[PDB]
Amino acid sequence: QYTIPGILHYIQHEWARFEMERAHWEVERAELQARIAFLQGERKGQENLKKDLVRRIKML
Amino acid sequence: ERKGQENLKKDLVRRIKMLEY
Amino acid sequence: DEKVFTKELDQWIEQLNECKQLSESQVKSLCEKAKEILTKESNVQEVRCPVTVCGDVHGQFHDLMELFRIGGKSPDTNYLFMGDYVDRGYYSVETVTLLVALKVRYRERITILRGNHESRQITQVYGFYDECLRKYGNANVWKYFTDLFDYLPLTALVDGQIFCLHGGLSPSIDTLDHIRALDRLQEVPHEGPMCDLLWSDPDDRGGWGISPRGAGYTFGQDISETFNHANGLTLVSRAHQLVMEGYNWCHDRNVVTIFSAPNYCYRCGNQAAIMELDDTLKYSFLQFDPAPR
Amino acid sequence: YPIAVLIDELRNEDVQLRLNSIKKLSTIALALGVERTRSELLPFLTDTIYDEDEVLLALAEQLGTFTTLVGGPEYVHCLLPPLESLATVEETVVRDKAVESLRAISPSDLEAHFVPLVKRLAGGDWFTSRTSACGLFSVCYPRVSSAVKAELRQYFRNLCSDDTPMVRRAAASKLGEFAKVLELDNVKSEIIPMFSNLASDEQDSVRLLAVEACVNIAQLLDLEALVMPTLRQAAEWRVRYMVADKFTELQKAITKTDLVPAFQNLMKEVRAAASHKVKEFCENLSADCRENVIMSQILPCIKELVSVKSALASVIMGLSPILGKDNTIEHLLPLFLAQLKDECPEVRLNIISNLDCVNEVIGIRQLSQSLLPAIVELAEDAKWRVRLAIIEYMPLLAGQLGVEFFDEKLNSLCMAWLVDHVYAIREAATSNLKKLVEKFGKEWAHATIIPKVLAMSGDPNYLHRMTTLFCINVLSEVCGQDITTKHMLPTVLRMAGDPVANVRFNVAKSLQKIGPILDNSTLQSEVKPILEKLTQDQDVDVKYFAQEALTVLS
Ligand SMILES: [Mn+2]
Repeated sequence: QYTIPGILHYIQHEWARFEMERAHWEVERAELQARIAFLQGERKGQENLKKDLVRRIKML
Repeated sequence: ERKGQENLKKDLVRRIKMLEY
Repeated sequence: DEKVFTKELDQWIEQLNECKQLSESQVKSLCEKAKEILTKESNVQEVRCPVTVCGDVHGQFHDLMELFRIGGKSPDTNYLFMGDYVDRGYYSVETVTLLVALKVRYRERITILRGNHESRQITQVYGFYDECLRKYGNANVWKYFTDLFDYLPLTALVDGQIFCLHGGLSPSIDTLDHIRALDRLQEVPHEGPMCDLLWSDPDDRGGWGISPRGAGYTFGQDISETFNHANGLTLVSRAHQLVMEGYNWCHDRNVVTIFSAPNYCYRCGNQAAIMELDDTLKYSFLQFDPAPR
Repeated sequence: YPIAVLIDELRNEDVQLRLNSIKKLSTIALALGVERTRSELLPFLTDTIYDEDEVLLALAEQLGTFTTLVGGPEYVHCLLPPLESLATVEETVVRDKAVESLRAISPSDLEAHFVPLVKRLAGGDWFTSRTSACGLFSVCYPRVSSAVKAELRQYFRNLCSDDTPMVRRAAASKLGEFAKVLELDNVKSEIIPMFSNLASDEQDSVRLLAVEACVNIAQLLDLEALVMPTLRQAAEWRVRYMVADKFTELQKAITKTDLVPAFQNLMKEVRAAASHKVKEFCENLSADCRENVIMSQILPCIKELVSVKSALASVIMGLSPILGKDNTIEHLLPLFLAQLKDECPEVRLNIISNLDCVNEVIGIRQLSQSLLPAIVELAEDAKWRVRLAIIEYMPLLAGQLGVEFFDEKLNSLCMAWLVDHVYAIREAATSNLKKLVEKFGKEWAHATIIPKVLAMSGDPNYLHRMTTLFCINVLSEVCGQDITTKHMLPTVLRMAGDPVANVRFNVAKSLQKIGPILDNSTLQSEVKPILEKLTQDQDVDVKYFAQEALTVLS
């Protein structure tokens, strides 16, 4: 049932939702960026590791 | 990718330990 | 935020040019953008001087590629497609995806009109539903594309004197003001002015008639003549029914029918045709045959 | 212990780790001792072998190099059981790799005894596995100087008919290979049995195997003439096509006059493969046949073929071009050209293609005026596919036949293409225009073409203006910035004011394109003003394209 009080409560709650939601988005976004950074670093480390392992295999 | 790398590394070091035996 | 999705769209179009469809999420975002673009278009759209009108396509995507090869690439040549994109053809999804992708990318260089086969009922019957399911294992696509079909402009008006529309014209319609005064944001009703624009077709019997198709009417010559004169149009162009020659001149150069799907009815084995409106609004037709498989 | 960890790694769930274990059997071989290797891994690789078929094949491949780490010949017996269990697999290629490893590893007396054992194993298999183990035992006994000569002959004779259509086809197709390692007397008896089996070939695949055996006989095996007569009798549609398959090999060898007659006869669906083989037969004839014996059969085949098929005709013409000078070849070429004038487009395609060999024969510059009419009418037909193919061929023959020869007339054809409706035709025209200018130099270019297109730059149909724009775009690459900035640039800058937005943003495209060709000072003086002016337009596309040109060069 439409009415001005309801509309105002609606806009207030909805703007609050949009703001807190963008905040959660940004925190999760930075989290995922750092996470894939760490996991790519782990993949690169495992790559250098496999290179060292095949080197030692040829050495032994 | 991490799981595959860890698995192949475990298998390699297992074969190396078998060589140790 | 702007050139990025432009590049994304260009990549999409390039991928589509190789019969390689899109992911249903891509189709979803695409249909959203196309809705946003189409919502700013009257029921009777205006197109500037030089264009290339093409009619019934019916999912024959490889023949659409052949068409593009005949009449020029997408941004170079201005196109105008008069409906009936998706059914009675295997690559319906690819066809409609390509046309919508173009319309979204070059919103000024191409215009697509609604057609008889853009309503949920006719697609669900004639096959677009089946290809949506086969190629996607869902109906989410067939939902998006239908909720998009519910926005396509009904008619186009080239240089204010060429009237282009799938199907034909209706008795509940007397002037382009009337069409422009409709509500095209709904599914095609079973009877109305909409169910006749996209379903009627010329004929020999003068005045109105009963359409053997079951919807819309069969406007004789006098109807078209008085309509043209009362609206200042020089020619009404349409594309709804097979014409083995590729394009027919019905009602003494008042109405043109331009089928643009070759080898559609295999017992007939038609050749498709398109119309070119040059810089001086002089029409010249190009007839082509199905691509080499 | 090493066998155990092999089983565990072979018990792994992941196919990739298991495949690593497969690629790492040499690790266990170097771990154990060669004596311990033979004594332990061989029983293991014999009994405990159960994995994916691809992994089974990988095991077989890793085994294919295990004739040394076991201990050499004195232990080849110890390697035979496993391969036996790997020669009886249901998959063909697995037992094929098994036979390969057997022939690789095969003191060969133990290998011969185990080869008789593998023949006994083949006696159990009523399919192509019998023929596989038979071909294996053949080389395994041959490693011992074919001690199983009678055994090999009996195995081939049993494979000739053992209620195994698979193994029967294998024998009737590759007796020349299976009985190759067998003794010379055994090989001859198996050759007689193979002739008998090819006569016994009843089915269609049986007919193909019989044709293959007959070709192998006519290649390796009056006896030659008798076998050739039997093969020709077997060759005169399905069986006829399977025999025409090897008819070319029959003619690819007085010893072939009957074969050439049969080729010209069967081709006059079996005719399709017949003419396919007759292409190579005509090549081999024109390369080897004697002119006296040539003339008659050549004229007969020419009269027959001139009556896919056109492709074989063109191939035979290009081959017979090996003749020094034949007026009959000139007549055939004239007839084929008049045909390509009014026939399927593939006729003209193949004709203009083999025009290279035609000019190599005598010099097509003589016959130029003969082919020119066809050319022009091929450039002005209805189906735009044909005109497109003609355009594609145009630059080859043009640069092949000098400037003035084409500049008289064919320049009009290039223009007529540039003004055409079908867009693909205009595109091909511009591309081949670039090819022509590349081959004929900027002097001829600026003297002949550039004025014509720049004249085309003005006309009603905006397509027929963007086509000049595209011509400019593709000419700038090779015409050199001098002539560009002298002639092209003015027209581009002028067209930048065309009313149609398509023309304008194509102007922007071509400007971005030819930018790097031009001089930086010329850029900043001339095009950047035009560029920003275009960016001030209202069409969103021309705005976007002008902005692209800016950000790509300015
Ligand atoms: Mn239709």
